[PDB]
Amino acid sequence: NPTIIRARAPLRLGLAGGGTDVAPYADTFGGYVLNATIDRYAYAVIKTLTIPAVRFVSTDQQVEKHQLISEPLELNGTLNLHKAVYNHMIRNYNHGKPIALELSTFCDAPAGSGLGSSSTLVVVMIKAFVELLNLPLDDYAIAQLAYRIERVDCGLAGGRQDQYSATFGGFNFMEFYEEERTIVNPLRIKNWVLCELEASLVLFYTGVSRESAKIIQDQSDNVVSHKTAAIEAMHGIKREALVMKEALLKGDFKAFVASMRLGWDNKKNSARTVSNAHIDEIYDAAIRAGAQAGKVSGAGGGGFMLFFVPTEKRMDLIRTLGEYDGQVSNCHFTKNGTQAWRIAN
Amino acid sequence: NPTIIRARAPLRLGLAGGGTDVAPYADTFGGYVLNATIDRYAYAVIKTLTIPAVRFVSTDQQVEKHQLISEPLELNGTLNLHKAVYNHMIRNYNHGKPIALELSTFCDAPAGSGLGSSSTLVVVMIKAFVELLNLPLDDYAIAQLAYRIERVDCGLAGGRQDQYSATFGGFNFMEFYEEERTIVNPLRIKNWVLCELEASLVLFYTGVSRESAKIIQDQSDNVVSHKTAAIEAMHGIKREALVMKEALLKGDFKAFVASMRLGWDNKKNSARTVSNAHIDEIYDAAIRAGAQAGKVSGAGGGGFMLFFVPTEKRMDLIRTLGEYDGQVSNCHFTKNGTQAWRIAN
Ligand SMILES: [Cl-]
Ligand SMILES: [Cl-]
Ligand SMILES: [Cl-]
Ligand SMILES: [Cl-]
Ligand SMILES: [Cl-]
Ligand SMILES: [Cl-]
Ligand SMILES: [Cl-]
Ligand SMILES: [Cl-]
Repeated sequence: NPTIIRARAPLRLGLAGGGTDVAPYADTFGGYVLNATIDRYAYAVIKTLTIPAVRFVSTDQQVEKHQLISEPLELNGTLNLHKAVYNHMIRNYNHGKPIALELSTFCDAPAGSGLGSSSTLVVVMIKAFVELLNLPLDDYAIAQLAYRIERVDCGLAGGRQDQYSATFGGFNFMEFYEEERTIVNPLRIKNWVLCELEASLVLFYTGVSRESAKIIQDQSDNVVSHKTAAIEAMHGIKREALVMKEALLKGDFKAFVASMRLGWDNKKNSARTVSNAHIDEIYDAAIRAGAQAGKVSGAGGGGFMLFFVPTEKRMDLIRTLGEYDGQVSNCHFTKNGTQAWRIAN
Repeated sequence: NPTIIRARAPLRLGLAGGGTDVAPYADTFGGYVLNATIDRYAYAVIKTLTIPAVRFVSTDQQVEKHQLISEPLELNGTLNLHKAVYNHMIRNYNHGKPIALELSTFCDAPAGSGLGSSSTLVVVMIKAFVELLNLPLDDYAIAQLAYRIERVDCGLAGGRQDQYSATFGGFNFMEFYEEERTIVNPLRIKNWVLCELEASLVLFYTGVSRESAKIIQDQSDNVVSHKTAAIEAMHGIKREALVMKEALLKGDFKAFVASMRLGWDNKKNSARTVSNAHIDEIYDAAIRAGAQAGKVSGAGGGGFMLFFVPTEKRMDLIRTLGEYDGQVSNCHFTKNGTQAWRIAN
């Protein structure tokens, strides 16, 4: 009789500092990110099989099937992440002996949403295997493994914050240094501050961003090619992540919104495609309706936007955003990181 | 210097039994409802004023302003609920002496959403006053007061479940008897059951329902006018709420979905406008895409629908619903009831 495992990991809002976690910047100056997990999840399922095969199923429903071999699976460009997590687990915890199983994923947000889904999906696949094989991997180790699987094994360029939000959960201030050294600072925010923040945030999905890889490439180039003004914009991204972190610990909403405004300007100045005229139209309209600050959640170029609005103008802002292309949502934070459960055996 | 209070209360999904809480049925046979609060809120704010006036502001931004009188405010049909909560509090806890304040509300869902917003708004106004005046009102007393304010003071006909979900929070099985006697049974659902349920639910907002008052009138008439077959449909609504409650406590998803299917048929049979061809088109399409069961969340006729779908068909269902008019969402439950916090003094 088969075993069925599921795992989930929360997606995240980037509140401040995104862009300082790109490789050249973090390694050279040190990065800061402030982020927080929300009520939307990536999921992985492992089902053991009775036939001698391995099957991989993805969120946009790609599907690969292989027979049982004592060789690592080739990373041929179809479902490389699923195959790489599988390869790592078989090599390191099953003495290279294949396991007949189906590894499937799905997600509450599509690719390009600005919610860290790509890396959250790797975390959740790892967490399902942690449950399957009863592995003693702690949170730092799961997040580091996810990072290595995606960026080294699979050679995919990107940031360093999403692995940690998906694993740890809650509100975190992260410090990124050279040689893969990351410090996660879980923030002990007062209950009234959390309720006030949720009461003042409105989320707006603008559509799929296709700029992430480009923006991250540009931000990396800023440092490597010594683009002075753009590097200074990134230094401002960093400074404001710390100001925003302190504002939250102090329950200082005036400083929070001032820091989001300055941070949004810096983020736009760091890479050309972070914003565009369409996003700027939405932003301007939100501000007109009474929003005090806002930003694009991930690298930029589309995906989710978030707005800070005083409660007396919240419904006005909600009404206005209805006039634009996209979907409005409230913002609800989650405190828990990745978790797994069993359905059969 | 002024005082600023905010309160919030979670909205709810009706999982089973809705319709058995209408007055004639509950009073005659006893009602059962299974419901659960979600990650969307109604809000109230009280701001004390320095001028001698009282102001009321609503979710669709109606606004009323009065000067200070030692007479109860008239319920003239504009913002009656705000005025009635204010009248009750001034009479019973301030010896009839007016208080200069502004009472405002807003909500994460509009009227007719099938999420219990109308009554949740009354609860949250009450909770803001509990915080303002430091009242020792327990949960049963807040829910009962909300019920009386809406149905007696304001003479608005309706159900009995929403006041209790908004106040208590979490997953509750409620028993409704004659003479306003209600038993709330908070359900201790296992963590894996809650995660599995969220992983298997998809929400779909179909638009504003304008049928609530009609459906509740029809269900009440069923009992009063001895409409035999329609009363039997309501008896089936009741039976399946208990089966569904037991299925959740036992972690029995097969029984859960069987009970939702039988309960949806009964609900449709109890009142003519519970469903229509448009809702039925959506339902049929969801089932085609792989959903195993579903229903309209509130009284019926529109608002939110919820679907139970096995995880391997979840993305398919999500894609399909995209083809219809409405907005797809995941389902995240909240465990907490109504809560308040302070911003000034
Ligand atoms: Cl970000
Ligand atoms: Cl950011
Ligand atoms: Cl994303
Ligand atoms: Cl992202
Ligand atoms: Cl209901
Ligand atoms: Cl129901
Ligand atoms: Cl509603
Ligand atoms: Cl409702």
